[PDB]
Amino acid sequence: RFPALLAELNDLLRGELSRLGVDPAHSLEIVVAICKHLGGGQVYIPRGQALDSLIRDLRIWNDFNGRNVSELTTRYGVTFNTVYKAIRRMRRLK
Amino acid sequence: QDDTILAHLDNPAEDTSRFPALLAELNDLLRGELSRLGVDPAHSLEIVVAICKHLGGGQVYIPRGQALDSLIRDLRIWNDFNGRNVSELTTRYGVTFNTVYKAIRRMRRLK
Amino acid sequence: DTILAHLDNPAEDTSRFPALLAELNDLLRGELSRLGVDPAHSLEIVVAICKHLGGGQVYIPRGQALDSLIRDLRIWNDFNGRNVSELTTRYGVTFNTVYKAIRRMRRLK
Amino acid sequence: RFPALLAELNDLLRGELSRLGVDPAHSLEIVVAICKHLGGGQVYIPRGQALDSLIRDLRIWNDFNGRNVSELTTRYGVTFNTVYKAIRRMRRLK
Amino acid sequence: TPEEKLLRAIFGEKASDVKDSSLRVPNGVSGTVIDVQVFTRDGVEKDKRA
Amino acid sequence: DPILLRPVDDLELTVRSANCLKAEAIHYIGDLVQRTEVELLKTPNSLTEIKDVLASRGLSLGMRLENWPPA
Amino acid sequence: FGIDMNTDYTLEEVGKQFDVTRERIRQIEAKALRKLRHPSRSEVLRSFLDD
Repeated sequence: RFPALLAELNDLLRGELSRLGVDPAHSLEIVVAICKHLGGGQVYIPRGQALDSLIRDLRIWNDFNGRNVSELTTRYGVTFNTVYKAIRRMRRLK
Repeated sequence: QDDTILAHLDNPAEDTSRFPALLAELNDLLRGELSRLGVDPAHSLEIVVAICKHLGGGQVYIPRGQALDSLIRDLRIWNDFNGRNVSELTTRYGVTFNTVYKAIRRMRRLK
Repeated sequence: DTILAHLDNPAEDTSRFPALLAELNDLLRGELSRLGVDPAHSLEIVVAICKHLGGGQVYIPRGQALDSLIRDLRIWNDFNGRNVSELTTRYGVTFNTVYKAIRRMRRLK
Repeated sequence: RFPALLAELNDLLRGELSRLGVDPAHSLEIVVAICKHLGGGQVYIPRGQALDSLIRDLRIWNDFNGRNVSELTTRYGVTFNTVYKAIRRMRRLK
Repeated sequence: TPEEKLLRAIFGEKASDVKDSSLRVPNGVSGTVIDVQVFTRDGVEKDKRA
Repeated sequence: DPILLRPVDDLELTVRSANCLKAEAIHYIGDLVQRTEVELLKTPNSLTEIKDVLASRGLSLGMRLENWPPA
Repeated sequence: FGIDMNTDYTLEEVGKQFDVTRERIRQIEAKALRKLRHPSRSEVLRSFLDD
């Protein structure tokens, strides 16, 4: 499982470096670096699901300024309970 | 990129667990690499988001020593391969024809 | 779909208002049998109803509001910009009703 | 709220009827049916997660032929255990 | 009774202030109408058939 | 035989065995019963779990069946 | 509806028994009614429409 996934990861890293102006071969260093600092065991790579919901609520209350909460339920289709919890959360943070 | 107050978001990032946390060190390393390469370090978070979204979903494992170096050599060799420059690769990388042939086989075997 | 046959009972497995709207597809597929097409297509419409109309809540009326709505919609569906008299002749309504339907079409966003 | 909501429902229904090959002008009685057994108040019709997850897993195992577990995880964002559950579920049906 | 009004609630139909008292042909009779003679009291308006 | 036309789903085999045979795409019980033991051991990871389950169902690998598959 | 009972009870009469909720009991009645409108149990009931 490791070889093909590592190869694709290196391909994407070098593509992103080329897009950003960095030399693609520098990606090897990057992956080597992460291969030193990310080991320890077996765990699947996902995303920031907590951060995904965090930025979702961020966008929700950035678009929210009143009645457009209904538009929020029309934006993607979500509950008013989570929207109200997110509003209270944005009130909590300063 | 609507990160905006991402600096404030770092406290929730400081208050998150499980798979994140270590990702902060990855962002720091990426920003150091960008600073070394001349790019603005603040872009590094963007990059990590990309490498978070496209590569997420499956299970991964990473080796540490000889396999990593062999894969590095093979990828560096075949990234300059155009289909008819085997001798060019041998001359540039200082490796034998057998090594370049193995690189071609490794490039074509992966899916 | 296709496997929807096997899905016949699992469609309502551990279900919710889907099962209620499963009743809808019954009616839908009934009308589909009335329509002539194969009834087993009904699920598509309902899942579309889930994707482009789902996510919120709607209040539903009971009386003459929907009658006015259907009359005005049948009026405005044939409007092309220069057929107001055509609408009045076809639907047997005065210029006031067709003009009100046109204003209904204009004022929406 | 209700008039515009009903108009949107009706036009979307008739557009889907046209997409499905049926005559769009047959949408109205459908909403009338929507009236006759559902009129009276406001109800919440957000997602219906059952059928959505079922069609998701159906597409997942349709993509599966013998060995694409890695690609399934990369695309659908679900681990191998969910793939095993889906394969067992499709083995249940004969 | 509770059951009939329960059905009324279920389906929503309401029988208005109207009762069927129409004339029906006696059973076992099949034929042709020859004449319809209608008389109306003076004072009340007469139908178009009249 | 009413078992040859039945698919491999009627084995109730282990997850490792239920995964290994999908690599060779075995869809019939007759298809696997035609295959002998001398060539099904090359796939990784089974050798101690097929004989007992096949004997419990009155079948054994290596048998020769003609007109297979009959469609 | 007071079926099998000497009398019926209004929304407030049934609220004091289980829960004083006003719209919740009304939507419970609406949900039960729409469940009874499903063409899986109402096929026999529809015949009683003519009476």
